[PDB]
Amino acid sequence: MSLFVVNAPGHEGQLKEQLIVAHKRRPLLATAWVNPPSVLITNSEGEVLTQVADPPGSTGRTHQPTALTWHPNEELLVIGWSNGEMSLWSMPSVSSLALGEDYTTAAARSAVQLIAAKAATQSSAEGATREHASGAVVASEWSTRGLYLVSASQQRHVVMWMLEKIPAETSVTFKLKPLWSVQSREPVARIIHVPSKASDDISFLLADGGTSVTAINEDQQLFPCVTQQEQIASVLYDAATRTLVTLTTTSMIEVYAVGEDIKGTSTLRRKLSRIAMSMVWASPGVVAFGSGDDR
Amino acid sequence: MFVYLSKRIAMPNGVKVTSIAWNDGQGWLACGGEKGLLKVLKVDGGPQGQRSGGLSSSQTLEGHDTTVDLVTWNQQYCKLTSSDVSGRIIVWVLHKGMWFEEMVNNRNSSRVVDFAWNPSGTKIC
Repeated sequence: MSLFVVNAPGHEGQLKEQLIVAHKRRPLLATAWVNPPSVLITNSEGEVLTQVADPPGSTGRTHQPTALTWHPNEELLVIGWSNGEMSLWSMPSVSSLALGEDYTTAAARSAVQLIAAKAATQSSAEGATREHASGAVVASEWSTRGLYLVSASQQRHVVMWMLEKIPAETSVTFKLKPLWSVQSREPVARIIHVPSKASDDISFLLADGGTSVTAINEDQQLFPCVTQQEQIASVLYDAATRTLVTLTTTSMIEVYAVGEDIKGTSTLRRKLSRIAMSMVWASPGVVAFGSGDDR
Repeated sequence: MFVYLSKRIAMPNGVKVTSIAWNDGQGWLACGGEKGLLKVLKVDGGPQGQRSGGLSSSQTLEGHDTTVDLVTWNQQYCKLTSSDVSGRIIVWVLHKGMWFEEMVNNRNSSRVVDFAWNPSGTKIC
């Protein structure tokens, strides 16, 4: 028998549904709030570490954090606001202190993590509103190795961002530099990545909520990967088997095998017999979903 | 003899390239561009680095107020040299893996059009 201890750290703002991001390996968690808009960064157990307000340089207007993403390896967060700006939240690394291995307890590690996150920095990427054309940053997504970033605005623009990890006197800082300016049909709902080898390549998929699932690679061209007769609801991707699943709003699912040029071939087509439909990977090769029903 | 494209690297801001020079001894490629863009990337010339796509280092240097016009290399001592439209010449020497300036000069007379090393890498014209 088990019980869930509950921590409910209140915030002055209003929580967002899909704006909660969790690091895969490091025990970190961040989520957005609006009116007053900010971001709350907390550890896995629920204790609040830090809160970050409006991006620097704001002229008295509080900006809503519209997208959040965690770096897959670094303890680094990227936040796309609603006024076109883009910010990077980075705390000094604990291992940079080169102290002893006496951190055998969770409380001491939490304390040193908190004191490291207290002196964290929110850096602004230059000209982000220029690349997003003064549009709210709808979505963002890091690469598998965390070297490339993809950002999608509400003005139907997709921008590629390069991450530069430069060393300094006391810590390691990060700079995000824009590279491309790609036009999309609609603002992109979800950005997914495809790895070259199952376990540094450019292979991303953009779903804008319409009838387009546009692939993108190093060719700097938004060539579609798979387009179906209906508006897409969501895409679910398996990186190891390179298996794509496209689900539509009319309870239709299709299974594609992604090739090297990001092209899918249908092999499993199925139909399912207000809450939007959700679909996640239950197991490798096994997909679980529910349509807001009891089953 | 065959040729085929096998990679592409975009400059930040989309700054147009005006000069490029690739080292032989270690592999430090160098690129330049307008608004004083100067970059030094490291590529592994071995076949293992070609299969694995080895780009270990990427450092954006600075010290030029305008377009980096000429980039040259010295392979006996791995010493880089760059120029500017404004009429300045900067030499760069590797300290512990990164790149730093060693000398900056400005003749304020004309625009440098070339410079090169001998096979021994002992004299620059």
